[PDB]
Amino acid sequence: ISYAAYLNVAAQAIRSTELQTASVLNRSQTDAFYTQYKNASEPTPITK
Amino acid sequence: MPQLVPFYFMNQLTYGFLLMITLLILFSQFFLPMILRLYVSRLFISKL
Amino acid sequence: MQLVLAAKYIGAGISTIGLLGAGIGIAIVFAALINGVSRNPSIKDTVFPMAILGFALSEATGLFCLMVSFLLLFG
Amino acid sequence: QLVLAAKYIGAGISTIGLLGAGIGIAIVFAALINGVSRNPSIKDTVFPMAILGFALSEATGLFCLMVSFLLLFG
Amino acid sequence: MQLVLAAKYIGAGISTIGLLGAGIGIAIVFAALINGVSRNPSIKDTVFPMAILGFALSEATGLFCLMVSFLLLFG
Amino acid sequence: MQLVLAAKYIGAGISTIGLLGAGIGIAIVFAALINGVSRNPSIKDTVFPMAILGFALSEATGLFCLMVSFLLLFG
Amino acid sequence: QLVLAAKYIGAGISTIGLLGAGIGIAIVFAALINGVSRNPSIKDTVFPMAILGFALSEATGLFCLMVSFLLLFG
Amino acid sequence: MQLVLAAKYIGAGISTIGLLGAGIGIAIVFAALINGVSRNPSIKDTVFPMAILGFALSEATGLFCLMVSFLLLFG
Amino acid sequence: MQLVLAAKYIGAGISTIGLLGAGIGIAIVFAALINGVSRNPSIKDTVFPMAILGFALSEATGLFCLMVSFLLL
Amino acid sequence: MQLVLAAKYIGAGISTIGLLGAGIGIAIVFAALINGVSRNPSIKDTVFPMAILGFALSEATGLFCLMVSFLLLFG
Amino acid sequence: MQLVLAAKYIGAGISTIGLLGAGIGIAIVFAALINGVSRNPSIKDTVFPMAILGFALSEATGLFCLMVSFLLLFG
Amino acid sequence: QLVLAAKYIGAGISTIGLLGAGIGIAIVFAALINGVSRNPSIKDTVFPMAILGFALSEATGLFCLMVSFLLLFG
Amino acid sequence: KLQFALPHETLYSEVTQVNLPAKSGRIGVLANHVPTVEQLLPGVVEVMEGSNSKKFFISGGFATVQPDSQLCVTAIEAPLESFSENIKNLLAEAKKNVSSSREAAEAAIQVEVLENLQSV
Amino acid sequence: LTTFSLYTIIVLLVITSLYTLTNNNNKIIGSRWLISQEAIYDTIMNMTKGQIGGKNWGLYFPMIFTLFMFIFIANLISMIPYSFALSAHLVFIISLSIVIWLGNTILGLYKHGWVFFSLFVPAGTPLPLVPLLVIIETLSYFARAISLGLRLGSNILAGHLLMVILAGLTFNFMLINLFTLVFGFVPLAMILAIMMLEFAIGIIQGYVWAILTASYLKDAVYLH
Amino acid sequence: MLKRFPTPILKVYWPFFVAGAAVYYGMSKAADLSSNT
Repeated sequence: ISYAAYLNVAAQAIRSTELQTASVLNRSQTDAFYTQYKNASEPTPITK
Repeated sequence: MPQLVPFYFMNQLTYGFLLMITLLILFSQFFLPMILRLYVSRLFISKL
Repeated sequence: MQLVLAAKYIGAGISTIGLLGAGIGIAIVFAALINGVSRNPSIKDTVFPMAILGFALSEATGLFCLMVSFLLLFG
Repeated sequence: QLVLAAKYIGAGISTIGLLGAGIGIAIVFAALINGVSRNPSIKDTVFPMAILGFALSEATGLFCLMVSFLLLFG
Repeated sequence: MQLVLAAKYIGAGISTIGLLGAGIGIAIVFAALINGVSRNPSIKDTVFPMAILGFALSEATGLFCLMVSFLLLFG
Repeated sequence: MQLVLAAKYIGAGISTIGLLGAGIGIAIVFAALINGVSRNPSIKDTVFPMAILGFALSEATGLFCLMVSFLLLFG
Repeated sequence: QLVLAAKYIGAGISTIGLLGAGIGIAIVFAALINGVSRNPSIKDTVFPMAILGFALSEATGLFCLMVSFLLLFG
Repeated sequence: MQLVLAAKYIGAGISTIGLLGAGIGIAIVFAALINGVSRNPSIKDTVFPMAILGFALSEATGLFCLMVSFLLLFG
Repeated sequence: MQLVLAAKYIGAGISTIGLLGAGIGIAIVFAALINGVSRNPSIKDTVFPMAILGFALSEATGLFCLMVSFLLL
Repeated sequence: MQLVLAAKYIGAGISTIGLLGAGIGIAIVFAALINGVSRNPSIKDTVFPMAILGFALSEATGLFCLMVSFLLLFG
Repeated sequence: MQLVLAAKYIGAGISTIGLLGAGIGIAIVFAALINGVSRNPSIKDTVFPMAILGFALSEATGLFCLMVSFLLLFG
Repeated sequence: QLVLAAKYIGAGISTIGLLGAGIGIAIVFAALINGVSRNPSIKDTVFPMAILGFALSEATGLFCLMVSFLLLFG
Repeated sequence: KLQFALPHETLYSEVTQVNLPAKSGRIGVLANHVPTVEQLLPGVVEVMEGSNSKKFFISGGFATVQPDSQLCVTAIEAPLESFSENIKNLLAEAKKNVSSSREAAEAAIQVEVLENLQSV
Repeated sequence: LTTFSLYTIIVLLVITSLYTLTNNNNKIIGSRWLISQEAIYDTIMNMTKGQIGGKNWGLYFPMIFTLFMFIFIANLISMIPYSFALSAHLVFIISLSIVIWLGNTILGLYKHGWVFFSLFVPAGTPLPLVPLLVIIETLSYFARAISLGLRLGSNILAGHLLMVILAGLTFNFMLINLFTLVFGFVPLAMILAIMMLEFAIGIIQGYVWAILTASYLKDAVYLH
Repeated sequence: MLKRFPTPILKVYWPFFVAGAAVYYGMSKAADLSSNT
């Protein structure tokens, strides 16, 4: 898997004893979608 | 250090194996559990 | 007769060369140990038995060689 | 006799072969330590393979030694 | 006769020297096996049979030498 | 002669020493193979023919040493 | 008969020289495999280079062998 | 007797050869030490005792060569 | 006669041992060439003259041994 | 006797071979120093004591060898 | 007489053995040259006299072996 | 005569000792080139170190050489 | 000196010795160490600026000694104490997750983090 | 009288005082000398708890402790420059190695039946070398018999003998040309370095014995 | 402190002791064989 995805997962796990502030938790927990497009035609907004 | 060829091998070896059996019993039943007693006594004060 | 005793002592000398190999071998194992510890300082406790095992086994070939030396020298 | 002398000498020369095993063994164990320090976790597979490599390295020296005993005693 | 017989035995001892290189050789293959397997974590299924071939070949040189040692020694 | 027939046996023994170089040699190509194969993965299709080639000439140098031993020994 | 003996012995000693070239040959090809596996694409330049080095390393051993033949044939 | 006394002096020289292996061995440990310490800096607290151990074991194999040398040389 | 002629042959045989180092030596230079060239790529055109020089010198030590063998013959 | 006096002079030569090992050894420590110091120029002040130690110890194996040579030469 | 002449011719051969180490030495300096220059593309102008220095010094040891061979050979 | 012969042979044996010193000099210099290529700039500290390393490597050879001269020349 | 930087925070933007776990094993950097680029593995990091030493649990990043001796450390997040019992409990659950399941790789990474936790 | 017997008596009396008159107060803080044998106790406790790894880990901790202490005390007493070497009777040390090897073979046979020899079958391999890998395992199993004893014997014997030959040589070096007896301290210092080394390799061997015959017991207690 | 804590050495250390007894007998014979000279 991609290096920055690897680090991301590690960072998210790392915000776990928990003590953490909301902003830490937010950088490690966000909801979104990615709507792919085409050369037009859009593969639907799938949760990122 | 300078040494020949004994023929007194069994004489020597008799005293040798005697020392091993003596120390084995002596350590095992007496002196080693006295160390285990020190550890355990220290730990019992630590718990209490 | 002189030839037999000469040959015995010569044969002893020749065998002694074999010891050199184990001496280098031990050093190589320690070089590896140093590198292993530096690359992961927590590997060490597991590695310590393996290192000693490799030392002993390396040394053993030399000690066999040494028995040939002692058979000639003392015998 | 010359033949008696010859077997004692020949035994000496053959003994040198053990040298190769002493170096060989160390190269296997060195690689074991390097692999295990690299992975932290390869060791379960690697430790058996390393013992095989060791046995074979030692064996070559032992062939030399067996020749030595065949000369020396024989 | 005595000289020839002596020369057989002496020649045999000398022949035994060649074996050491093959011994070290086998170790060099096995080192590479351990090392390779540490690089991939996963080459090993191809590489292990490949390694047995390498072992056999490095060992083989020793056997040719040993054969000659026996031809000199026993013969 | 006694000396000449002896000299064939001695000379043969000496020739067998040459084999050590092939023992190490063969291992080096195969070590490089395992290292290389573990490095690339997929190079192996090209590289396996290369490894056999490197084996072959390295071996051949050993075989030359063996053959001189045979020439002296057998005639 | 000492001279004839010496020709055969001397030939044997001459054989020792070949070992160095033998190791050398393997080293050039080891390098070939290393380079090719690292780069991939280096191979087309490097394969001619490899053959050149391979031959040159061998040639020293050939000289040693040649001296063996000079003694052997006399 | 002149032969046996001469054999003592020859045999001593042969035995002296074994020392070379230990000599290279010491260096291998120290070379590893220097490289390793340069990587980590502070690994040295653990590693320096290991280096002394490694030196001692390599050296010990060397001492076996030396005592055989003296057995032949001096008696 | 016999002893001297014999001795010449023995000394010659012994001389081959000096050559073995050159045999390995040439290989080390070429190994370096391949390794260097595979690492840089582009250095090769500059590096190749240096390599030829290094080869020649390694070989030369062996050549000295070889000519001494020829003298003894 | 010519043989005994000869034996001292031959045997001296044999002893001298061992010293070669130490020569390689010293260089090995120095090689590591240059590379190590290149990798971290500020490690040098700790490392330079270690380096001098490694030189001295490798050299010591050489001293014992050279002592045996001088004993045959000047005994 | 014959024996002294014999000793010189044989001895010339023995002296030739020394040269092998210098041969290998020269190669090692040049190998380092290729690797350094391939690393920098540009270190070469500084490094080229450094390399020459190492070469010359390595060569000089071999020269010593060679001149000892010549001293025995030519007289 | 035997004593004079023995001097010349013995001297030859000593010459073998030189090979190791030769290898040693090269090893220091190889490291010099590697180190120099690694930092570009280690050179001023390293230059006196390098001379020292050369000297010691050569020195083991010199001790061998002095023994050789003593046997050869007298 | 040292730049030690996170996206929303900076830990230590003349630092004397830093001990780092990198794709090269563990590396320690002391004053002048010749300039490197090494990707920092998820890490337990010690930074010493003078004799004072600070102990960090760091989610990895990238490490670069610059030629001007600016030790650019970039990492996503960290103190050691902040990471630190509930975390041990959670990782046990996460270990269970590895049995089923990018999510497969993720759970494997979580086990790597469990190893990193075990280091503490 | 038997010189060997007298020095075995000296060893016994030393050991009795070392665990009686070492902390005769019975402090819970522990007397300073007994702190050494606590740390030794823990590094061999936790070592043979690791190695042996069975329930009999602590059951074989006294044996491995008196295998440490035997070699530790007999490589201090044998190092005294006017004391008679037990180790110069090699036959006791080597005999002990063979006894332990046989008591391992019997333990292995007892613990793992007549399928103890499955220890010397290591892994599946192509069929023409399945028996081979039994041969060069069993050879190493009784190379294990003699290697362990001869290692220790060689270090101790060589140390005392090396020191004595060099001491006699430097004695007669001092007797000749008396100006070398002046500044005859440098060869004394060479012997001193060797004596320091002989203590080191003697303490190293008591631990090395006890790790190697822990590895042999690891195999014996649990197959492979 | 100094107190006997039983250890069942006759089933813990039984194979070691058996090996010791056998060697004791064997060294008697070895000593006898060597005392010929």
